[PDB]
Amino acid sequence: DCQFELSGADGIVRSSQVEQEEKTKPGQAVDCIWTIKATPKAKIYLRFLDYQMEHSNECKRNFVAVYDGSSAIENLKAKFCSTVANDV
Amino acid sequence: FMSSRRQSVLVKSNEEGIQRVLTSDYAFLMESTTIEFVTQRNCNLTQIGG
Ligand SMILES: *[C@@H]1O[C@H](CO)[C@@H](O[C@@H]2O[C@H](CO)[C@@H](O)[C@H](O)[C@H]2NC(C)=O)[C@H](O)[C@H]1NC(C)=O
Ligand SMILES: *[C@@H]1O[C@H](CO)[C@@H](O)[C@H](O)[C@H]1NC(C)=O
Ligand SMILES: *[C@@H]1O[C@H](CO)[C@@H](O)[C@H](O)[C@H]1NC(C)=O
Repeated sequence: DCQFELSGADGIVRSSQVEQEEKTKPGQAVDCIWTIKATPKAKIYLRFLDYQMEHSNECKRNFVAVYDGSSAIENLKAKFCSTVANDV
Repeated sequence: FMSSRRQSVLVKSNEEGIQRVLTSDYAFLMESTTIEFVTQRNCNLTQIGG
Protein backbone atom coordinates (compact mmCIF):
# COMPACT_ATOMS: atom_id res chain seq x y z
CA ASP A 1 0.00 0.00 0.00
CA CYS A 2 2.74 2.50 -0.90
CA GLN A 3 0.28 5.31 -1.63
CA PHE A 4 1.61 8.75 -2.44
CA GLU A 5 -1.45 11.01 -3.04
CA LEU A 6 -0.29 14.55 -3.87
CA SER A 7 -1.00 17.46 -6.19
CA GLY A 8 -0.01 21.05 -6.84
CA ALA A 9 2.16 23.01 -9.27
CA ASP A 10 5.11 20.70 -8.58
CA GLY A 11 6.27 17.95 -6.26
CA ILE A 12 9.39 15.83 -5.86
CA VAL A 13 8.76 12.10 -5.54
CA ARG A 14 11.99 10.44 -4.42
CA SER A 15 13.36 6.99 -3.69
CA SER A 16 14.17 8.30 -0.20
CA GLN A 17 10.59 8.02 1.06
CA VAL A 18 10.18 4.34 0.13
CA GLU A 19 12.39 3.43 3.08
CA GLN A 20 11.06 6.31 5.19
CA GLU A 21 7.29 5.92 4.71
CA GLU A 22 7.68 2.45 6.33
CA LYS A 23 5.43 0.59 3.89
CA THR A 24 8.41 -1.47 2.75
CA LYS A 25 11.05 -3.78 4.21
CA PRO A 26 14.74 -4.00 3.17
CA GLY A 27 15.02 -6.79 0.61
CA GLN A 28 11.50 -7.69 -0.56
CA ALA A 29 9.35 -7.28 -3.68
CA VAL A 30 7.72 -3.85 -3.91
CA ASP A 31 4.80 -2.72 -6.08
CA CYS A 32 4.88 0.87 -4.89
CA ILE A 33 3.07 3.19 -7.28
CA TRP A 34 3.21 6.97 -7.09
CA THR A 35 -0.03 8.78 -7.92
CA ILE A 36 0.18 12.19 -9.58
CA LYS A 37 -2.84 14.50 -9.64
CA ALA A 38 -2.66 17.71 -11.65
CA THR A 39 -4.17 21.07 -10.92
CA PRO A 40 -7.45 21.53 -12.89
CA LYS A 41 -6.85 22.38 -16.59
CA ALA A 42 -3.19 21.33 -16.65
CA LYS A 43 -0.81 18.82 -18.24
CA ILE A 44 2.05 16.86 -16.67
CA TYR A 45 5.77 16.88 -17.62
CA LEU A 46 7.95 14.36 -15.78
CA ARG A 47 11.63 15.36 -15.85
CA PHE A 48 14.43 13.46 -14.15
CA LEU A 49 16.59 15.32 -11.62
CA ASP A 50 18.35 12.08 -10.64
CA TYR A 51 18.30 8.55 -12.08
CA GLN A 52 20.46 5.61 -11.04
CA MET A 53 19.88 1.87 -11.43
CA GLU A 54 21.88 -0.76 -9.54
CA HIS A 55 21.52 -3.19 -12.46
CA SER A 56 21.67 -1.32 -15.76
CA ASN A 57 20.02 -2.61 -18.96
CA GLU A 58 18.13 -5.29 -17.00
CA CYS A 59 14.39 -4.53 -17.38
CA LYS A 60 13.30 -7.49 -15.20
CA ARG A 61 14.47 -6.59 -11.68
CA ASN A 62 14.55 -2.76 -11.68
CA PHE A 63 12.76 -0.28 -13.92
CA VAL A 64 10.67 2.89 -13.90
CA ALA A 65 7.63 2.96 -16.21
CA VAL A 66 5.41 5.98 -16.85
CA TYR A 67 1.69 5.30 -17.20
CA ASP A 68 -0.36 8.26 -18.47
CA GLY A 69 -3.65 7.72 -16.66
CA SER A 70 -4.75 4.32 -15.39
CA SER A 71 -2.71 1.12 -15.34
CA ALA A 72 -2.87 0.47 -19.09
CA ILE A 73 -0.31 -0.22 -21.82
CA GLU A 74 -2.58 1.90 -24.05
CA ASN A 75 -1.04 4.89 -22.26
CA LEU A 76 2.57 3.91 -21.50
CA LYS A 77 4.90 6.60 -22.83
CA ALA A 78 8.25 5.16 -21.74
CA LYS A 79 9.79 2.48 -19.51
CA PHE A 80 13.39 2.99 -18.42
CA CYS A 81 15.91 0.53 -17.01
CA SER A 82 19.06 1.75 -18.81
CA THR A 83 21.64 4.24 -17.57
CA VAL A 84 19.91 7.39 -18.88
CA ALA A 85 16.21 8.24 -18.57
CA ASN A 86 14.90 10.82 -21.04
CA ASP A 87 12.17 13.23 -20.00
CA VAL A 88 8.59 12.42 -20.97
CA PHE B 1 22.62 15.74 -28.12
CA MET B 2 19.60 16.52 -30.27
CA SER B 3 18.15 13.01 -30.17
CA SER B 4 18.21 13.03 -26.36
CA ARG B 5 16.66 16.51 -26.10
CA ARG B 6 14.37 16.44 -29.16
CA GLN B 7 11.52 18.22 -27.38
CA SER B 8 13.97 20.93 -26.29
CA VAL B 9 16.20 22.02 -29.15
CA LEU B 10 14.52 20.88 -32.36
CA VAL B 11 12.04 23.50 -33.56
CA LYS B 12 9.32 23.61 -36.21
CA SER B 13 10.46 26.56 -38.40
CA ASN B 14 13.36 28.84 -39.25
CA GLU B 15 11.43 31.57 -37.43
CA GLU B 16 11.61 29.78 -34.08
CA GLY B 17 15.29 29.16 -34.72
CA ILE B 18 15.79 32.93 -34.88
CA GLN B 19 13.80 33.64 -31.71
CA ARG B 20 15.63 31.06 -29.57
CA VAL B 21 18.92 32.73 -30.46
CA LEU B 22 17.49 36.20 -29.79
CA THR B 23 16.20 35.08 -26.37
CA SER B 24 17.94 31.90 -25.14
CA ASP B 25 21.56 30.70 -25.42
CA TYR B 26 21.15 28.79 -28.65
CA ALA B 27 23.31 27.86 -31.67
CA PHE B 28 20.74 27.16 -34.41
CA LEU B 29 21.97 25.12 -37.39
CA MET B 30 20.35 27.05 -40.25
CA GLU B 31 20.99 26.72 -43.99
CA SER B 32 23.50 29.24 -45.24
CA THR B 33 21.23 31.30 -47.51
CA THR B 34 18.84 32.36 -44.78
CA ILE B 35 21.76 33.11 -42.49
CA GLU B 36 22.81 35.51 -45.25
CA PHE B 37 19.41 37.18 -45.01
CA VAL B 38 18.65 37.29 -41.28
CA THR B 39 22.09 38.69 -40.45
CA GLN B 40 21.46 41.45 -42.99
CA ARG B 41 18.29 42.57 -41.19
CA ASN B 42 19.32 41.77 -37.60
CA CYS B 43 22.80 43.19 -36.93
CA ASN B 44 22.93 41.30 -33.65
CA LEU B 45 23.09 37.77 -35.14
CA THR B 46 25.96 36.14 -37.00
CA GLN B 47 27.33 33.11 -38.86
CA ILE B 48 29.94 31.85 -36.42
CA GLY B 49 31.19 28.94 -38.49
CA GLY B 50 31.94 28.04 -42.08
C1 LIG C 1 23.61 42.12 -24.16
O1 LIG C 1 23.74 40.71 -24.53
C2 LIG C 1 22.65 39.85 -24.15
C3 LIG C 1 23.04 38.45 -24.55
O2 LIG C 1 23.82 37.83 -23.53
C4 LIG C 1 21.38 40.36 -24.83
O3 LIG C 1 20.27 39.47 -24.77
C5 LIG C 1 19.61 39.19 -23.53
O4 LIG C 1 19.69 37.78 -23.25
C6 LIG C 1 18.85 37.29 -22.19
C7 LIG C 1 19.27 35.86 -21.93
O5 LIG C 1 20.62 35.65 -22.30
C8 LIG C 1 17.39 37.42 -22.61
O6 LIG C 1 16.60 37.79 -21.49
C9 LIG C 1 17.21 38.43 -23.74
O7 LIG C 1 17.46 37.81 -24.99
C10 LIG C 1 18.14 39.64 -23.59
N1 LIG C 1 17.78 40.44 -22.43
C11 LIG C 1 17.58 41.76 -22.49
C12 LIG C 1 17.20 42.43 -21.21
O8 LIG C 1 17.71 42.38 -23.54
C13 LIG C 1 21.08 41.77 -24.34
O9 LIG C 1 19.89 42.25 -24.94
C14 LIG C 1 22.25 42.69 -24.69
N2 LIG C 1 22.00 44.07 -24.29
C15 LIG C 1 21.86 44.53 -23.04
C16 LIG C 1 21.61 46.01 -22.93
O10 LIG C 1 21.92 43.82 -22.03
C1 LIG D 1 -0.52 28.96 -8.50
O1 LIG D 1 -0.99 30.27 -8.90
C2 LIG D 1 -2.05 30.80 -8.09
C3 LIG D 1 -2.48 32.10 -8.72
O2 LIG D 1 -2.40 32.04 -10.14
C4 LIG D 1 -1.55 30.96 -6.66
O3 LIG D 1 -2.60 31.47 -5.84
C5 LIG D 1 -1.06 29.62 -6.12
O4 LIG D 1 -0.54 29.81 -4.81
C6 LIG D 1 0.00 29.01 -7.05
N1 LIG D 1 0.36 27.67 -6.60
C7 LIG D 1 1.21 27.42 -5.59
C8 LIG D 1 1.45 25.97 -5.28
O5 LIG D 1 1.75 28.32 -4.95
C1 LIG E 1 19.84 43.50 -31.65
O1 LIG E 1 19.84 43.51 -30.26
C2 LIG E 1 20.30 44.73 -29.63
C3 LIG E 1 19.43 44.92 -28.41
O2 LIG E 1 18.31 45.75 -28.69
C4 LIG E 1 20.34 45.99 -30.54
O3 LIG E 1 21.70 46.25 -30.87
C5 LIG E 1 19.50 45.96 -31.82
O4 LIG E 1 18.44 46.90 -31.71
C6 LIG E 1 18.92 44.58 -32.16
N1 LIG E 1 18.69 44.46 -33.59
C7 LIG E 1 17.59 44.90 -34.19
C8 LIG E 1 17.52 44.70 -35.67
O5 LIG E 1 16.67 45.43 -33.57
